[PDB]
Amino acid sequence: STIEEQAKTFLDKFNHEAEDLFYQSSLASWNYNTNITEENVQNMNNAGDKWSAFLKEQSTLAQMYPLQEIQNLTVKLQLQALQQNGSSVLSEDKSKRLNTILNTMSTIYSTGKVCNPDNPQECLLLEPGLNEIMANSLDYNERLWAWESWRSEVGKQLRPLYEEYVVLKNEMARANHYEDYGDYWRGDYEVNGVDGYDYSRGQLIEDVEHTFEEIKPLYEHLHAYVRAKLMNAYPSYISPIGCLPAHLLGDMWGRFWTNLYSLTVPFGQKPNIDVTDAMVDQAWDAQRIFKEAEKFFVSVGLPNMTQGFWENSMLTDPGNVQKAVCHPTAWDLGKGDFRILMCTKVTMDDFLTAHHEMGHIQYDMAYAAQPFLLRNGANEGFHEAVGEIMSLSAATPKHLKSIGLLSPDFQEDNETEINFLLKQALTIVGTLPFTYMLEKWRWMVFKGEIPKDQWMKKWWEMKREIVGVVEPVPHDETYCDPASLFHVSNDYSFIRYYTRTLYQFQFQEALCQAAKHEGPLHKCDISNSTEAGQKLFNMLRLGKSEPWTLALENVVGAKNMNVRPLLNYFEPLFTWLKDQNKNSFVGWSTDWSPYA
Amino acid sequence: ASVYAWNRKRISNCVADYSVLYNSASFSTFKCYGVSPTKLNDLCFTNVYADSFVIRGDEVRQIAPGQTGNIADYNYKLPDDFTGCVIAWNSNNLDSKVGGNYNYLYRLFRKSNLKPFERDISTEIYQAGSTPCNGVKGFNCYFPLQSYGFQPTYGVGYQPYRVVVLSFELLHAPATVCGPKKSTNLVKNKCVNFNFNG
Ligand SMILES: *[C@@H]1O[C@H](CO)[C@@H](O)[C@H](O)[C@H]1NC(C)=O
Ligand SMILES: *[C@@H]1O[C@H](CO)[C@@H](O)[C@H](O)[C@H]1NC(C)=O
Ligand SMILES: *[C@@H]1O[C@H](CO)[C@@H](O)[C@H](O)[C@H]1NC(C)=O
Ligand SMILES: *[C@@H]1O[C@H](CO)[C@@H](O)[C@H](O)[C@H]1NC(C)=O
Ligand SMILES: *[C@@H]1O[C@H](CO)[C@@H](O)[C@H](O)[C@H]1NC(C)=O
Ligand SMILES: *[C@@H]1O[C@H](CO)[C@@H](O)[C@H](O)[C@H]1NC(C)=O
Repeated sequence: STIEEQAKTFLDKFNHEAEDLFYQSSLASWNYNTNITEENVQNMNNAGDKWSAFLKEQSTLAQMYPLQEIQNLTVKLQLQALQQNGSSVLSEDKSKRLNTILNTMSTIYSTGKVCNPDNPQECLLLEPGLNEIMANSLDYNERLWAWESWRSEVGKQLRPLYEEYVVLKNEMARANHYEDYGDYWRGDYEVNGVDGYDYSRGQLIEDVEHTFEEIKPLYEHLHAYVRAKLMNAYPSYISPIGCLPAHLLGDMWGRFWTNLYSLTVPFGQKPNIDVTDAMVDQAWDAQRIFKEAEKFFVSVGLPNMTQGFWENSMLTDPGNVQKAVCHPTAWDLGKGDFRILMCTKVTMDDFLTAHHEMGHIQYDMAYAAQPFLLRNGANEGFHEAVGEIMSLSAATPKHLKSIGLLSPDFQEDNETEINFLLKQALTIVGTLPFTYMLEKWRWMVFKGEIPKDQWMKKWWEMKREIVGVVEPVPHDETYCDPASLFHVSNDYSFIRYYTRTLYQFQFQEALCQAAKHEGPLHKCDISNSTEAGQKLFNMLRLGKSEPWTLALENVVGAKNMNVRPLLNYFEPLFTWLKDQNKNSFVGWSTDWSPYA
Repeated sequence: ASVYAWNRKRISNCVADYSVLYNSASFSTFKCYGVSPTKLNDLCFTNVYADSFVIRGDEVRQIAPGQTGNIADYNYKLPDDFTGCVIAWNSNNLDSKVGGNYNYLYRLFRKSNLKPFERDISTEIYQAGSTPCNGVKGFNCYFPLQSYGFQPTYGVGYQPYRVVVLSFELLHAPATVCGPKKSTNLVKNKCVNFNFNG
């Protein structure tokens, strides 16, 4: 009869057939990931083509129902999600060109091999070897060679491709009633139609700047401390008044600073909190790791894993004969089928990753009641954030002592908390300026603020201004330095890490306040608290049915993203860094003082 | 059978032993409405209707008086004044294949809700809009029966469950489906209470 009832029946038929097709596609992808064989690749390609064609046909058919005659919020949300053209609005030639460009960028990044001139008999790929070289070397010219050679080859190959990519994506986005591709990415956080909880695309950049302005003193102090320690490690390269050399940050691109913990340790004399040896001595299998994680999740009041999870997951490397992707990934295959694909080793990192992925599984299980097209997080930040809070809680010494992995007579003094907080800052705080600078640069590129001939001159200027990292040698416009990273080269949003990082500490403060924890925020464990689990599950059950602002009100009691929980988390470390930086100068100069 | 074309077997003129069914550990749901399982083995009824079908794990709750859902509204409807038992058990072993078993269907749409104990086996295209379907599944016109792709690796809420609903009615005809009668070791030459043949 009415348009709303027609849309509801169409959504019901769509959900029913979509869930089955998504299951078939997801199962084919799972069979490829756990078994890399050519027939599995063919099955994955066939299932993906069927899934894409089905999404194209339902997108074509969903648009015939006008949005303004529907009053139900959930139905309008599903219809808004389905009615996106995607690449279909663009011409077939340009769509094929864009797909070809994406595929060739994927092949160039995945199979990119670079080695030293005059010794070309064997070369190293980035993921097997260059990462280890960047993470472990202490040699200035070797790191400089690897960084410059990889950016030379990858940037010179990818620069015309990126120039075509920005134009095609901007054309598609403006054809879809967006300002640019950056507006298309920012549209994920857009809430329209809800009274009071509306959020605009333009508000996101202002909120990110407002939070980053408060992030900046802590990052400046951390940068000064890391600069002083790197000056101790490398005597002449680093200037007291200038920025850090780009190739000395411990990773290939500067994404994380977690590989500088050895060089920048506050108290080397004190022991670490490594629990690897304890699991090795007691013969803890990966199955025991996941059972302990399940015990942690039942302690807080969340549902335990299904029998199908234990039966169908691959929690150990299969063997030499069968090849599998080693990256830990949680799979929500559909129809109540939840699996984890991780090649689990006996390490602390794998244990925390197991907690993180089981948090992903719990989040997936929670919104199973929702309709198929709403079975996602409210935004891209929440999905990662709910795993990261488990990663925070599991890593605490109280959790390790409770489960027996740490000695009951371990002395928790201030020095171990300071060095642990510094490691957490290098992993978590350090990625925030890089993420903000990269996303702001990409937004300015899509918006047309920066012309193509001035991309790099602004970019390094941004990096000195924001990240406090100086280029080793000046780069001209023949380079394509941003596209050397996995996410940007393969058409992925990057603001999810920034939002995840802020939401992580906001959720952590909310659950710790719910659990009546009486100490420091970093010493908080959310085990044994039913009320904290209930407060979490209230947001978890919603999925994408409600706005992210309402979900944040449900958890933390605020209608906007907040920066205060992160600063509260690192407050002992902030005071310690302020004490240690009395002689040194906090802040950096954008001039070429260290090296150029 | 499928939930829409649910099989109905009329059971008459025999002895129904309900204790064998009740004491089995193979059944997940044995919810009786309108009568208790303990006194079923004694009572007698004129006819027994055994309706058999397959539904999902999460859809077992909808087979009850006064409930709502796709199965109750469009596939199998129970009366509010229902006397009988709903028995459900997991059948992932038999009704699921690795490729997907598409032999089980459900009616997804209909203009009006079903009456109690009604079967709809029509395969006419559902009309959700003003436009006539004309036998083609085009815009606003969808096919009523949809398959459940039962696979063994499904969750417990999506695995196939075989449901048998027993309906007990009393009519003015002589009741012939009576519960089994238990007989003791005969004792002779003593003053005893005898109940030979009622
Ligand atoms: C993996 O693929 C090979 C290819 O023939 C097959 O023989 C094997 O059974 C598969 N293993 C699993 C666990 O699927
Ligand atoms: C919106 O639709 C859902 C299912 O489509 C329904 O459960 C809900 O009650 C509806 N809300 C309103 C306000 O009509
Ligand atoms: C999708 O593209 C078609 C083709 O121009 C257009 O008519 C339609 O409005 C687009 N959808 C949306 C939601 O803008
Ligand atoms: C989950 O918990 C319930 C009740 O505590 C238990 O019966 C069930 O066996 C558990 N699941 C698994 C897979 O052990
Ligand atoms: C730790 O505490 C002791 C005694 O309270 C103090 O002497 C020491 O300086 C503190 N260290 C740090 C890093 O706060
Ligand atoms: C949480 O509960 C378990 C089970 O009673 C207990 O063993 C554990 O010690 C508790 N955690 C804490 C921190 O007391």
